[PDB]
Amino acid sequence: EFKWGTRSFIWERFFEPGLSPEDAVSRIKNTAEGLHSLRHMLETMSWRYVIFYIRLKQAYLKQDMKSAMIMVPEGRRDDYSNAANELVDNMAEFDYYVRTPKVYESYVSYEKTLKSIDNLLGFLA
Amino acid sequence: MILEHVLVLSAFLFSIGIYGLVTSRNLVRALMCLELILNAVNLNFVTFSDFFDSRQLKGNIFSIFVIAIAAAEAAIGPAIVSSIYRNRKSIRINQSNLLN
Amino acid sequence: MDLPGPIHDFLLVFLGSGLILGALGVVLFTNPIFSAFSLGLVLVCISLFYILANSHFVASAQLLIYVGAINVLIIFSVMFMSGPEYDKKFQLWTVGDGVTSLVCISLFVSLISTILNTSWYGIIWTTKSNQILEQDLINASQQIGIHLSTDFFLPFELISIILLVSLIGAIAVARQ
Amino acid sequence: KAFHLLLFDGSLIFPECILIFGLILLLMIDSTSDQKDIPWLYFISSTSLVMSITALLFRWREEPMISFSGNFQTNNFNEIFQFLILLCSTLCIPLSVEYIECTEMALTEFLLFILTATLGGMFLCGANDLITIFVAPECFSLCSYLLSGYTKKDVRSNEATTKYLLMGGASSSILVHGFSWLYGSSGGEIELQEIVNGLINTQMYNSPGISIALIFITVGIGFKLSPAPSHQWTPDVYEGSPTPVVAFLSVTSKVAASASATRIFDIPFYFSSNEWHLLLEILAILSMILGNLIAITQTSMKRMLAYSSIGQIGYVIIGIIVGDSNDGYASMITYMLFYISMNLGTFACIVLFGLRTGTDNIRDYAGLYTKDPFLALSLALCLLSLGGLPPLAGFFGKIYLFWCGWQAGLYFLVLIGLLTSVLSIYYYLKIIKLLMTGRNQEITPHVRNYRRSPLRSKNSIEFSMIVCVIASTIPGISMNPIITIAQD
Amino acid sequence: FSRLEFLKEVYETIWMLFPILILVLGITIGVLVIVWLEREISASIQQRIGPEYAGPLGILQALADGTKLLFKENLLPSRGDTYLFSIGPSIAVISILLGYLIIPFGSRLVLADLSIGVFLWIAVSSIAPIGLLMSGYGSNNKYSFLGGLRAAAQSISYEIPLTLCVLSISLLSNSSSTVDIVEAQSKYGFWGWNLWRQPIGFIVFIISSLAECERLPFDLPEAEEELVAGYQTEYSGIKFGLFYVASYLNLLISSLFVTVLYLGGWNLSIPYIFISEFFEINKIDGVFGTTIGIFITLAKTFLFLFIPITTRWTLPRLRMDQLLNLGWKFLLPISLGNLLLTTSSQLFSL
Amino acid sequence: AVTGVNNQEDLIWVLLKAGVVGFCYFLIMPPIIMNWLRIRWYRRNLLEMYFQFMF
Amino acid sequence: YEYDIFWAFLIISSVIPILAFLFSGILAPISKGPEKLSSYESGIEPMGDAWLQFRIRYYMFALVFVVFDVETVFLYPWAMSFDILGVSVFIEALIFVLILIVGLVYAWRKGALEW
Repeated sequence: EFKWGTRSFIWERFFEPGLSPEDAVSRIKNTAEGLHSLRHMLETMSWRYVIFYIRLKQAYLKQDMKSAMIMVPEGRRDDYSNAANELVDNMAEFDYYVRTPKVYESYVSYEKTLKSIDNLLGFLA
Repeated sequence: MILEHVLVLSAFLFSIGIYGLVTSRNLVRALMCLELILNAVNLNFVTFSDFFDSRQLKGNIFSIFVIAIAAAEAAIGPAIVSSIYRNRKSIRINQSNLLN
Repeated sequence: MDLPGPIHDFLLVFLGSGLILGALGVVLFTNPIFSAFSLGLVLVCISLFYILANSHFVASAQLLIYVGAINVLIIFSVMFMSGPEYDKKFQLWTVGDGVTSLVCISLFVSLISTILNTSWYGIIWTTKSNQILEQDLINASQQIGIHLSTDFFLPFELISIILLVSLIGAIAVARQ
Repeated sequence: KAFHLLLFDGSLIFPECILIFGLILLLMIDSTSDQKDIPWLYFISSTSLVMSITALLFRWREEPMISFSGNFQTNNFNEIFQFLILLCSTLCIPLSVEYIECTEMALTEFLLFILTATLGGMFLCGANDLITIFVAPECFSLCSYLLSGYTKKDVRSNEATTKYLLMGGASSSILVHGFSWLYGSSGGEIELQEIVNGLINTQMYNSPGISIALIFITVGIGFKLSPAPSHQWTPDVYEGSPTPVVAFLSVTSKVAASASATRIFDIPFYFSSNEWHLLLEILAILSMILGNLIAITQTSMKRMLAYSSIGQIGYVIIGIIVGDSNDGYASMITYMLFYISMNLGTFACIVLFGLRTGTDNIRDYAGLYTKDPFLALSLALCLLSLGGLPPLAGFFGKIYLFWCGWQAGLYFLVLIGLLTSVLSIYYYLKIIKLLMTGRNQEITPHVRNYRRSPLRSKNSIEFSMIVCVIASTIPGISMNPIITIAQD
Repeated sequence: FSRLEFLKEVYETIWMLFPILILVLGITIGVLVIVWLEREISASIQQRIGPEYAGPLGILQALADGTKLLFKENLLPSRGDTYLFSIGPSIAVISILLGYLIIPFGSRLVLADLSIGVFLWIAVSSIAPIGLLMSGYGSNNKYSFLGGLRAAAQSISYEIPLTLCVLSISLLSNSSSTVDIVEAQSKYGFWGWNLWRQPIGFIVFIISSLAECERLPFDLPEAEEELVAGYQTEYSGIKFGLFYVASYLNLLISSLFVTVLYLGGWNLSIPYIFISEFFEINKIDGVFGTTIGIFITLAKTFLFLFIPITTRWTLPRLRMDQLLNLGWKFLLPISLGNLLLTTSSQLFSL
Repeated sequence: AVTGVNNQEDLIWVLLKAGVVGFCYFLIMPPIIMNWLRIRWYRRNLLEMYFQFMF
Repeated sequence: YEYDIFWAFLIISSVIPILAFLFSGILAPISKGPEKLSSYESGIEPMGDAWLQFRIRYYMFALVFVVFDVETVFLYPWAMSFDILGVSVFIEALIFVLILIVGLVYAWRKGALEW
C-alpha cells in the first residue's frame, strides 16, 4: 500500500485518522527525498511549484514529526525535538524566501533545510 | 495548502447554477444562472492553469474567451427578452407552452 | 509568489463562504434585482479568487466585463418586469423545485466524490516542465499578451466576428 | 516583424477568409446605401458560397497540416465536411431569400447570420484545439439563437428562441465543464492529439475525473446532434421557427456536430473506447426508437420533420460506433451527403407550399397533386427517399450504414435500425396518402385557392438540383465512397 | 508554527499597515482640502469670501461638516430596502478608494506597483455605478430611481473612451504599470510627456474622467435642479458624507491619473536645454529628491484640480440625451482614431 | 541585508533629513502660509490666488 | 510581496465604512417617527412606489457597451505584446479595430445610438 498521498489533500487532512509512527518515519524519508529533488526546480526560478511543494511538505511534517516522537528513544527525545524545531524554523525561512522570492536567500534556506532534515533522519534512524 | 477547495466551490456553483437554471420563472434569472455555470467553469479553468500551466497560461486565455462568449450571450439576451416583452408583455417562461 | 499559508487558506474559506451566500441569494430571490445584486457579490468573489490564484489580468477582465454585464442586466430587469415588488421576497416552494434539488444534490455529490478522491497535488509534480517560465517574461500580463497574440490567432479573430454578429443581432432583435 | 508565418498559415483558411470578406462587404454595402436590392444580396451570398468551394477544391490535393500553432487541422476528413457545410449553405440561400423577403423583414441581417453560421461550421470541422472547439460552435449557436427568432413577431418564434437559448446555454456549458475536467487532469494540454500523451504523462488516464469529462462532452455534443433525451430542444424550435433557418439548422448543425464528435471521440478519447461506445449505442438506440415512434403521431409537418431528423441521426451514429476499421466514417458521409439532399428537398417543397398556401398543418396537404403535380411528385420523392424506399438515396444509404454495422458484429443496432426504418414508412407515407386524395370534401380551402403562377422561382431550381440527386445518385454510390474511404 | 518567523511576519504586517494608514489619513485630509478649495475658488470667482468663521480661514469647515454628519441621525427609509441602502455608498467608496493603490508619488513611493496597473484601476472604478444603482433602487424614491438610472447610463457611455485613452498611453509606454509610464515620460524630460505626444487622448481623457467623476457639466445623476438630490435624496447622516467623500476621492484620483499618464508625474527636467534650475532639481537624490517629487506631483495634480472646480462653476450642465450623444458619437470614434494613430506611430519604434 | 536593496543610506542620516523635512513642513511653513493667506487676502490676482491655493 | 499590500488595503478600505457606520450608531441619536420615515416626494404624499419602465430604444446602447467592453479588454494584451512581437500583431489587431469601427458604424446608421 501507499498509506498516504493517494487521495485529495483535504480529505486526508480532515477525514482520515492519521498515520502510525512506522509510516510517519517513511513519510519523513520521502519528504527528504523530495526536498533533495527540488534543487533543479529551485535553480530554474519556478517559485510557484516550489511554494506548492514547500506548503505540502510543511503540512506533512507538522503531523509526521509530532507522531514520530514515539520511535525516538527517551535518551534523545528532547534533542530530536530541538532538531525538529530547527527544521521548522528553516522551512519557515524557506517559505519567507519563496514567497517574496529571492534567489540567494532561498538557496541558503534550501541548504539549511536539507541539513536540518538530514539531522532529523539521523535522529529517527 | 487547501487549493482543491476552490474546485469544490466551483462544483457547488455549477450545481447551484444548474438548479437556478431549472426552477427559473424569469428568463433574466435563467440568463444569470447561465452566467453562474460559465463562472464555475471559468473557476475550474483558472485554478487548473494555476496548478499545471504557469508558463503557457492556456487556462487563463480560455477563461478570457469564455467571458467573451458569456458577454455575447448576455448581449443576445436580453435582446431576445426585449422581443418577447414587446410581443407578449410577460416574462414567465413556464407559462408559454404553446409549442408542445 | 503567494500570500502566507494560513492567510491564503483563510481567504479561500472566507471568499468561498461569500460565494456560497451570493449564489444562494441568486437562486432564492424572487426579484431579479436582488438576485442580480447577489450575482454581483459572486462576481466580486470570483475576481478575488482569480487574484488569489495568479490571475491578475483575468480578474480585471472579469470585473470589467461582468460588471458591465450585471449593470445591463439590472437595467433590462428594471425595464422588463412589473412593479418594484419588494413584497415578492423568496418565491414559493413547489414539488418541481424539490425534485430538482435532489437531482442537483446528486450531481454535486457525484462531482465532489471525484474531486475528494483525486490527488491534485500528484498531477502538479508530474507537470514539472510546464511550470518553467521564460526568465525574460517577468510581467505575467506580458506572457498572456504574447500567448494570446501568437498561440491563439484563429479564436482571436473568430471572437471578433462573434462580437460583431452578436452586436448586430442584439440591435436588430431588440429594436422597436 | 515578418507577418509571414501567419501569412502562409492564412492561406490555409482562405475559403473561410472568402466568407469573411463577403460578410464584411455585404455589411458595408448595407450600411453605406439606403436602398435595398434583392439581386445584389443574392449575388453576394452566392459568390461568397461558390468561391469558398472553388478555393476548397483547389486545396484538396494539398498536404495535411496543422496551422495557427496547433489550432487548425487540414486533412482529408475535414475537407469533405467543410464542402458539405458549403453545399448546405449554397442550397439554403435560395430557400431564405424568398422566404424572408415575403415576410417584409430585413434580409441582409439574415444572410449575415447564415454566412456567419457557415463560417463557424467550417471552423468546427477542423478545430484541432480545445479553445476553438468551443469558440467555433459559439459562432454557430449564437447565430442559431439570432436565427429561429428572427421572425420577432410571431408568438411561436419568441418561445422557440427562449427554449433554444436556455437549452443551448444548458449545453455548451456542460461541454466546457467537461473540457475543463479534461484539460485539468491532463497536464494543461488542449491540442486534440496531445492530451492522450498528457494523460499518460500525468498517469491520469484511468482517473475518475476523465469519466466526468467524457460524459459531459458526450452530453454537450448529443444536444447539438439531438439523439436520445437531449432531443427535446429540436421539435419546438423546429415547429416555431421560419422554414429556411430550420432547414439550415437541420443540415448544417448535424454536419458540424458529427465532425466534432468524430474528431473528439477518436483522436483524444481512443483509450476509453469501451465507455463512449456504450454511450453512443444508448444515444442511438433511444434516438431511433423515440424519434420514429413519436413522428407517426404528428399533426404538424415541421415537427414531424424534427422527429424525422432525430430519428435519422441515430443511423449516422452507427458510423461512429463501428469505427474506422469496418469502413465506418466512410458510411457517415455518403449518407450525410444523402441526408442533406433529402432534407433540403423535403424542406424546399414545404417552403414553396407554405408560401403559396400559408399553412403548416399536415391536413392541409390534401389534394396538392390535383393543383401542383410537380410539387407533390417532388415532395413524395423526397419523403420516400427519407423512408429508405428502394430506388431512392435513403435505401442505399441505409444498407451501406447497416453493412458496416453487421460487419462489426453490432446485430442489435442494425436490428433496431431496420425495425425503426419499418416504423419510418407509415410517416413519409401518410403525407403522400393525403397528397393523393381526390375527395373535394376533404380538400382544405388552403389548397383550393392555390396559384402556381407562370414563373419558375429560385426554390424550384434549388430543389431541381436536389430531387434529381436523391433519385439519380442511386447508381452513383460507387463514385462517392472511393472519396470517403480515401480519408483516414 | 515557528516562533522565529512568526514574529518577523507580524512585524512585517505592521510595516505594511503603516503606509496604508498614513495614505488613508492623507486621503481624508485631501478630501478636506478639495472641499475647502472648491468653496474658496467658487467664492473667489464669484467675488465672495467663502468659509471664514469655521477656523482661521475656513480651514476647519470641511472637518466641521464631517463631524456634523457623524453626529447627524442616521435615517433609513421605511418603504425601501435597508440592506441595499446601507451597501450602496460603501461599495462606491470602496471601489473608488481601491484605485489609490497604484498611484506613484515617487519612484518607489507607491503602495503596490502592480504590473496590471491602470487596467485594475479601470476595473475597480467600474464597480461604483453598481453601488449608485443600488442606492437608487433601495431608497424607494422616484428621484433616487432616476438618479441611479442616469448614473448607470453615464458610466456606460463614458467608460469606453477612457479605457481606449488609457490603452493608447499603455501602448506608448509598452507597460501597464504607472511607474513604467512615468519613467518612460521622464526619459526625454519635459518634451517626453505624453501630453504633447497624445493631445487627442489627453482631451478625451479629461472629458471622460469629468463624466466619471460626475462633475459638471456631467452632474446629471445628482443634478439638484432636475431631481432634488438624485440618488442622495433619501440619504442622511454618515452615508451622504460617504457619497460625498467618494465623489471628491474620484476627482482626486482622476487628477492624479491625469498627471501620471499624460503629465510627467514627479519628473521635472528639460534635457534639451541648459536649464540650470531644472538640472539642479533633478540632481537631488534621497529623501530630498522624494520630497521634491511629491511637491511636483501635488502641484501638477492641483492644476487639474483647479480646472474642474472652475468648470463646475462656469459652464451650464448637459442633458441626458446630449450626454449620450457626446459619449457615443464624439468621444468614442475620436478615441478609436487616436488609438489607430498611436499604433501607426509606434510602428516606427520596432 | 537582503538581496534586492542596494546602496541604502545610513539610518541616522535618513532620519535627520526626514526630521528636518518634517520640521520645515509641519511647524515652519504652515505659519508663513496662513499669514500669507491672511495678509494679502484682498491683494490677490489670479496667479497669486492660484499659488496661494496650491501651497 | 506585491499583492499582500493589495489584500491589506482592500481589507482596510472595506473596514472604513464599517467604522463610520459604527461611530454614527454610537454617536448619533435615534428619534424615529412615522412622518419622518415616509418617502420624500417634495412635500406632497408619494403616489405608487417609484418605477419608471424606460423605452427600449433609449437603452439600446447597453447592448453595444457589452460588446465594446469585451473588445477593449481583448485589445489590452495585444498592446502589452506589441513591442516584443512586430508588425504581425499590428496586422492581427487591425482587423479587431476595423470590426469595432464597422460595428460602431452599424449602430450609428441603424439608430441604436439615437435618443
